Amino acid sequence: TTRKDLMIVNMGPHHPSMHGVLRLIVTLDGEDVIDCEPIVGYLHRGMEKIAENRTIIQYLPYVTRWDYLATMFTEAITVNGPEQLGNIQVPKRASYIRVIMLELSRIASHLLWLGPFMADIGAQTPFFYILRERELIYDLFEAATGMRMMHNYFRIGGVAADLPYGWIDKCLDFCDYFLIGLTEYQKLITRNPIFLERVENVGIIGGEEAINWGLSGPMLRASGIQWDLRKVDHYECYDEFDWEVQWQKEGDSLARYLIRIGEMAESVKIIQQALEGIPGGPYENLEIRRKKPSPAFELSKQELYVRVEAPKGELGIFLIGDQSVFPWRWKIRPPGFINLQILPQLVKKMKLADIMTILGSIDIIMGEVDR
Amino acid sequence: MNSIEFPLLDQIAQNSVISTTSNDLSNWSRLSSLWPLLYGTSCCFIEFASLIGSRFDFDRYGLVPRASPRQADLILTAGTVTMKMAPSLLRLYEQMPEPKYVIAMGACTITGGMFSTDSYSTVRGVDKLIPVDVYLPGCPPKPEAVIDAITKLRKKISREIYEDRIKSQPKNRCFTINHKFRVGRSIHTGNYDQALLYKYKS
Amino acid sequence: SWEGEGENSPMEMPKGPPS
Amino acid sequence: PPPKKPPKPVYSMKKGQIVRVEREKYLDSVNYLSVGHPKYYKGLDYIYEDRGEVLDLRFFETGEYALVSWVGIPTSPAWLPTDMLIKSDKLNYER
Amino acid sequence: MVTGFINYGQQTIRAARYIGQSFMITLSHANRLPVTIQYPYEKLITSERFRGRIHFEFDKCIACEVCVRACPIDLPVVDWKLETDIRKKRLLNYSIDFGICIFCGNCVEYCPTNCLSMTEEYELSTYDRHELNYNQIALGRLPISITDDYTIRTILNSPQTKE
Amino acid sequence: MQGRLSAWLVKHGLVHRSLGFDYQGIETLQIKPEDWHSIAVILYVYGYNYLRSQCAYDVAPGGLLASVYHLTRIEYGVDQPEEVCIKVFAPRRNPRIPSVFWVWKSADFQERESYDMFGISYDNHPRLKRILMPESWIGWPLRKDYIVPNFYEIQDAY
Amino acid sequence: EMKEVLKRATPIEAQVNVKSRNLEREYGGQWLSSVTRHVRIYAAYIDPVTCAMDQTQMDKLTLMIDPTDEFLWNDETLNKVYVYFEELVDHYEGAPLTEYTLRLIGSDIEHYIRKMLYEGEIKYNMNSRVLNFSMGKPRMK
Amino acid sequence: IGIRDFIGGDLVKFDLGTWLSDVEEHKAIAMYSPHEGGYEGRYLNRLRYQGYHFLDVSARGLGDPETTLTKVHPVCPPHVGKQPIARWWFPPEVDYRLEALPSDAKGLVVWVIEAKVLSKAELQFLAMLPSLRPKVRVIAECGNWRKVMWKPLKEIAGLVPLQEA
Ligand code: SF4
Ligand code: SF4
Ligand code: SF4
Repeated sequence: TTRKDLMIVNMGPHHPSMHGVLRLIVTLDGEDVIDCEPIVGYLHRGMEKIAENRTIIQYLPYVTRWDYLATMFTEAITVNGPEQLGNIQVPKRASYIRVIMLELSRIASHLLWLGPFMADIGAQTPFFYILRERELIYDLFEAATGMRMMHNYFRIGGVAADLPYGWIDKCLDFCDYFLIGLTEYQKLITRNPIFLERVENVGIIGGEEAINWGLSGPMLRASGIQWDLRKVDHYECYDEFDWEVQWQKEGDSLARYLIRIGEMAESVKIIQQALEGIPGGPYENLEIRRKKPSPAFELSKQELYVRVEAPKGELGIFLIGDQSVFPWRWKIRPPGFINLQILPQLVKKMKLADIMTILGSIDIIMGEVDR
Repeated sequence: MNSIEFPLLDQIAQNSVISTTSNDLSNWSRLSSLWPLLYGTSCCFIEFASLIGSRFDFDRYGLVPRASPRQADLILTAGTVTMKMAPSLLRLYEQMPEPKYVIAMGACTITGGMFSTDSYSTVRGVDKLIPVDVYLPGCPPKPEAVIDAITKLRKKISREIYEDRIKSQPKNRCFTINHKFRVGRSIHTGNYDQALLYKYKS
Repeated sequence: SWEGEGENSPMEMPKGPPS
Repeated sequence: PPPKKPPKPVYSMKKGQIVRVEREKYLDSVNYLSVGHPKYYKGLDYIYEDRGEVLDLRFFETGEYALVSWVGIPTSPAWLPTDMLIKSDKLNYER
Repeated sequence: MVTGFINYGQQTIRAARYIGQSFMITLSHANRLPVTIQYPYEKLITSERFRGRIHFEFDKCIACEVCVRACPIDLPVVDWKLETDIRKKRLLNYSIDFGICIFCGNCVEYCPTNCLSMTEEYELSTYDRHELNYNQIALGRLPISITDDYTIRTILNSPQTKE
Repeated sequence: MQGRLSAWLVKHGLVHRSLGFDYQGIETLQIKPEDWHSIAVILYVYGYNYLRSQCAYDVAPGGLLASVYHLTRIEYGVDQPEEVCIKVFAPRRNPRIPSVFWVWKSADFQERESYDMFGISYDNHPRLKRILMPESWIGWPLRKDYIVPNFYEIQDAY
Repeated sequence: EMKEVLKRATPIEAQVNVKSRNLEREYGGQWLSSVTRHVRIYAAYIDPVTCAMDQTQMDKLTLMIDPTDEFLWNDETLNKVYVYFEELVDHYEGAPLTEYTLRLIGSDIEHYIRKMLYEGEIKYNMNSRVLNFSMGKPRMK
Repeated sequence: IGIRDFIGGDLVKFDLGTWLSDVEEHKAIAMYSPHEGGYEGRYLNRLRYQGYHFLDVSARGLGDPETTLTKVHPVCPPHVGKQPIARWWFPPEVDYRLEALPSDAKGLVVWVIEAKVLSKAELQFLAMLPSLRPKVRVIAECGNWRKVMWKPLKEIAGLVPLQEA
């Protein structure tokens, strides 16, 4: 049964369930997964090398190409690395706008996780159902930033521009409509017998294993661990708003689904609280804002590590400056790249049709796994 | 001078009713059912997903996404093609049955885009790999622009004649020699996390 | 340059139950 | 304070100088271990084709280094030692 | 033993109820109007800051080449020569290739003379790649607004909220 | 100033070297490669539950290769967790650093990345192979003196 | 004057009744090939008459230039590309059969093809399925 | 309006003889087609059946069509900062294709897609192009319509008064 009985199938870059170009070399013993080997790097564009030999104002368009669903989180980490290195303060209005945009991107990322997840389970209608409201999120972003995705809105020491006239009421109406949409999603999906029986007892992860494997976000929080980097690191203005860290005790994929739904609801609450108490004053820092040759931000000569709570987990930047415009070292800590390495342990001794459910439980997009 | 040259060919055919209307109806049928490959690689595929969704509908043009290459007419290349992925992309294109059409969507598929300058693994355009009919500029092109590119592809498809069929079959020239290289087995054998606890080796 | 610090510290577990 | 006494520790070449790399010195250098090719591989011929251009110069703890990028090659520049480079006369490249 | 059959009964009716609930939730969308924008017979009006095809003013360009340096890929090509009579930079050619352009907005933001602007002109698809190398004449063409095309229904995303 | 972890190590007689702090004040320690496999277990024993990130970088072209580990604690009821940066330096000619996969499993992919980009070989890693680059590639791309060998599909789209 | 290009690349003796075979379990999962729009180098025996590819014959390198015709090829130009391919294969003696070596060989072969196109040896194939000029538009000198 | 509007816009109509007669009489023709496209190939197909060879020209990146089409024109290939600025010279497109056509070809047809973006004078030149080059026919999509209708391009460009159809 060691060989000539074990079928090695390359469920590779071109597969509907493979989010992007992830490859799995799966060894099956009659629809039973003996093991699987993940092959990644089919989207490796060498972005860490392009991070050098590029100024920050030049590298900012490159930033949104990892985690292209939650682009504002990558933009936030890229603009808050060097602004922490240079001790640049952020005005309160810019911080509130950043919090609102980050929570909207978290909502959109959780939506476009729920879509492919239920598609891999077998339901195709929820994909269109999430897209009906992700188009509204795109409309808000295009009204504010100027584009649906790849916004190029976050800037060092502030944002690109202030919110346009008539944006607060539009976002509030979106929140009011999206709460109803989320209730419809939970009515359609959450108790469905086929969905439960496909999801209820797959991918049980212990809390100790989740800590040791380096998991973060909804993966780590779905093992009995209340670990959110928004409340641990006191990021931006998250200490001023009333919100709860969504965590569940059981380790299965249903806990992850419930966590992401609750995170969407808590995010909506955060947008509502932030828009209710928006401050005034400037948004761009007037100190840094100053035909003549224009230099870029010269990074100081010290190392730095900055973290953010991306919807997929913890997104980090390890930055080493060289007293020049180009950073000496720019290492990206991707949440999906570290959450993916637990997949062979989970899918071992499981079944072939369960691989789709396990991989949809993990928020993996291949543009962020490799760089 | 990189000049161009027309080869020697014969007269076409000329027909009154049967062949001409049959060709026109075949062209019209291949217009309205350009089934995409569901080939997604990178961020542009998200906008491709936005063209499967409700706000902009794939179904109005037909254009139902089919996973298998054998059931796909159009490959809509969305995403950067790395060195690790380009042979897979060319296989997928080759495995698609004739007639087949390619749309290069995104700046990374036309010329490499942002990665045209410093990326050490990004293929600068799939025109180096597959023959592209319609080029679609833009980083995440708007879904309406994708529909416009598909409309232009339809404009070119409806212009086809029977002669274009013999423009599509490969010439298939080959040349075989011995290489005296070193033959080695595959590094990725599929063995992963099996008997891992016995692999410590202090 | 410098030197590798804590080269057994020359006391370490000075009296008491050793770690 | 300055690093030594001038603002820069003075370098062998100027920025924008067109340089050409030694074959033998590069091959026995430590930096060639980054590529790891055998001696008969033909991927690095354009290195010796007098196409390189110096963008920056820096005195690392391992010596003087120049960040050279070759004209017509859309790849990342490389830090190479100044001893293995020659300052040349003309660009010697046409697209 | 009977309690097992009773529990099987109550855990079967629940599944039927939730299947019917999914059916009802999905079929309640048949009474709702479609959200589909029927392109190309209907076009969505772009935002006031949508980043599309570049518009270039030849008279206002000074060939300062800061738009090249602000570009992530140094894409714009500014061929210029010095007019020795006045010692000012005379522009000869300006070209942006839209096959490599990502429409980031750095050129239109860091241009000191503000001669570079973003239009609403998307849908720049061409059959040939090298036809995307727009020179200073193609860039200078005024964009075609969808509000001026009266064969389509221009769709507004949200109420104007200008009251 | 001596950090908490450095004071604990000098109390327990473990050799190391303190390189200072980052901009946030997190301690940075240098561990010799020969002692790193023994010191990682002691680091977990201290209470560092979470291997936040494993990274490698070039100190200087033609110079040392440094491997970086970020560690913190995940525990109930701790307000400010303790985070430490630790760097292990290996020569360029033959870089060899022991793997911490048998202490923290999170290094499993990450060290492979450090092998794929910089060529730092990890000893006790059971599946050390290229992860991002093609598996038949020759060369380490992220080293500062790497040169791309003129592939046709990388050149300009003519 | 004279004959010129007198090397006259000699292919291996043609086999008969060759049937298509997949790669074995141990050797499968890898590309052992370099494919690109103008060049396909396969560690296999491919015959053109019946379109059969035997991938178990790893001791043979089959070169297919221009499958989707973008250039007009004469027999002399084919012989030039084939003698260059033979010289490149003999130059890389001792290298592994990995994808990296074959991709390098294809890269030099395509650089040779572009040099031939720009020198006037070959011209772009009109009456092709597409007209995109992947090696550059017609330009004057 | 209805009745005739809602009645068959089928593609079996006998307008093709009139279409060929118009494209032979009026050398430059403006064409209007369905928005979703694909109903133009029925009319271009018969032109290609007569031996005409098509040159597809996009009017968005045309760039002053006089020197782009009828003259040798300078174009700068896009450097990405790795190369110095190079000035290439390209042959006149329509004349290069004309002199390179086989002797049995009836001629060249210039298919100008998206010609609405051109100005008035560019359309004037595109209409007057067949006068300078005898064996060139000009087809330019100047818009979209529910049904395929064509007009002389000189009438649209303003050389001839726009007679009511
Ligand atoms: S245009 Fe290129 S870089 Fe931008 S999202 Fe698409 S594939 Fe990625
Ligand atoms: S920044 Fe503006 S003015 Fe300066 S060269 Fe560019 S386009 Fe011309
Ligand atoms: S829009 Fe951005 S990518 Fe395009 S030319 Fe301007 S700066 Fe360059």
